[PDB]
Amino acid sequence: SMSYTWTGALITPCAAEESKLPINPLSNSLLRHHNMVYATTSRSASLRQKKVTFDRLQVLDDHYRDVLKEMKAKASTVKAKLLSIEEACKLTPPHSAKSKFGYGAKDVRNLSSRAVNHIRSVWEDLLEDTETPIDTTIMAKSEVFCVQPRKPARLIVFPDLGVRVCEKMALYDVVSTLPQAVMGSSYGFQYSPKQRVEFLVNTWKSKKCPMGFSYDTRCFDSTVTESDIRVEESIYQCCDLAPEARQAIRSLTERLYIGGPLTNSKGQNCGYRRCRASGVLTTSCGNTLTCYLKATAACRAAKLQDCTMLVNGDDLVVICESAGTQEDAAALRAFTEAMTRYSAPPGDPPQPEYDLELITSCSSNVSVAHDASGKRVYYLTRDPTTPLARAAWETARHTPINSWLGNIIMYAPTLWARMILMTHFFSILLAQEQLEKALDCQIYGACYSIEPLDLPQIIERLHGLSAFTLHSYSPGEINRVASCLRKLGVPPLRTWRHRARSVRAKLLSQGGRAATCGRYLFNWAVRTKLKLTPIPAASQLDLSGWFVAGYSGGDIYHS
Ligand SMILES: CC(C)N(c1ccc(Oc2ccccc2C(F)(F)F)cc1C(=O)O)C(=O)[C@H]1CC[C@H](C)CC1
Ligand SMILES: [Mg+2]
Repeated sequence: SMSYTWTGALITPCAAEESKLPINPLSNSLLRHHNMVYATTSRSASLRQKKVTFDRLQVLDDHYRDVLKEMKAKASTVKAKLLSIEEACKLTPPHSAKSKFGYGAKDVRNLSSRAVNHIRSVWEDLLEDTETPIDTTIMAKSEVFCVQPRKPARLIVFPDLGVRVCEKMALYDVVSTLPQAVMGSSYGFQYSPKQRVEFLVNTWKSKKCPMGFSYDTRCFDSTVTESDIRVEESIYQCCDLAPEARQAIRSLTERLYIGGPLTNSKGQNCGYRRCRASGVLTTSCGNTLTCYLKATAACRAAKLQDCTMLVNGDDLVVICESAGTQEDAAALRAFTEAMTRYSAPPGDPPQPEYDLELITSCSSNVSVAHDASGKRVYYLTRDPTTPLARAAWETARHTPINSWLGNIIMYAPTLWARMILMTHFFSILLAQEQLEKALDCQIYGACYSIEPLDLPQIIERLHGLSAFTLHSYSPGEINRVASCLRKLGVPPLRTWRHRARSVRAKLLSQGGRAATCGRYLFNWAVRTKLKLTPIPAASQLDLSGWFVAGYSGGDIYHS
């Protein structure tokens, strides 16, 4: 069937939309080519609509059905718990879209009478009505990028705040534990960046002669069929569930997940969806399971040897035993025709790779550098273009989520995150006296509140002390960063080194946690190195909850 059907009504914004980077005194210090940075808006919604609108073709075979059964057998060991209204409300982010039923996110978190009672009524309705298509709002997503040698806006589809809390009640526990139980070491969200690197590096070095590839599915959400969503539910149903959880899942599947009506910001009937909605709680889990199912069966059809895959939502990376240049190419091509028949056609054409560093998955790649003792250490990195573009936008405007804070956490070991992101933001925070002020960021889609001052501990626990001593990066990594800096008009190392030394001196004079930031975060900027020993508060953090599952679009907040 058609992924989408349009009534002709337009995808409208619910307020003025900013497209250009403001000429701000602070952003310009970070990036000078401001005309190269832009924010996607509803003005390009039509372009995206055309790309994501098409009739899906799907042909299922014995491999598909075989993998499906293997997955179900594992789901059969799970027991989900069903969250209480209160627990569910607590998972709602403070900046979550307000309900249209007389209350907002703050009211939800405060367990206000009007939020709870309405939420209760939406839940009773899921138990009683198993058919009526639940209403969804479709909006053009606002995302920042750097122009290329422009991306149309992404389309987000999400139901009312009331339905969102209900999703959590019924499926939060399911989407947090089932993926790992069914996919094992292949589920990527259970890994922190260092651990994802470990898994990739080990899988790679474990092969006699490794061959790997990333697989980009052209517009994955739209390739998701009604069959995929019901199959997905068949997996969730293998869990021991509370009677009401079971019914809620059944109802949500038929009324929300398989598809439903689309309404714009003006309340006008916009169209109908028969594919994956990006803004629901099961998106990440549903995409991971579906992508894992199709790719696993495709590998079997393609005769790829000793396949090892890692999956994160629609993102897929596979590593296997090479059978020779020619054979590998053919087998990969076969894998693709197999994924195509499963309604998962390729966007970027897949290509075999024999150099781990060149393999890009989850927009990142493994690279290597050396610690103070000259020891080789592998870490995760990525092209810094988008991160810096977004850092500049966030420097000019206030935003609910601060991608720069998340990028510093996830990419702490990198040359670019350390030299620029850390130097730039600590300079601003210290100048505005806001080092104590906790800010929100996202990790695997979930929103977290983090105090800039705890970064030292955090970084040590997640990456190890070597994160503060890496040097001698790969020429490939160095060429990519330098290339990025010239393009965006970012000041050279010498300038950052000077700003970093000043930032550090001030941080040290404040003592306490600030001084701790100055010592560890910016030791690279001084010649007279300091001895970096384990930080006491480090081995006392509870970061385990950070890497359990993906939640992008799931409207999740972790206190
Ligand atoms: C070796 C020395 C002195 N060095 C580097 C300085 C620049 C660099 O990258 C470049 C080299 C030449 C031109 C442009 C660049 C780039 F634009 F990429 F930075 C790479 C390295 C490194 O450790 O490999 C360092 O000590 C860095 C260690 C990490 C901090 C945070 C910045 C300084
Ligand atoms: Mg894709």
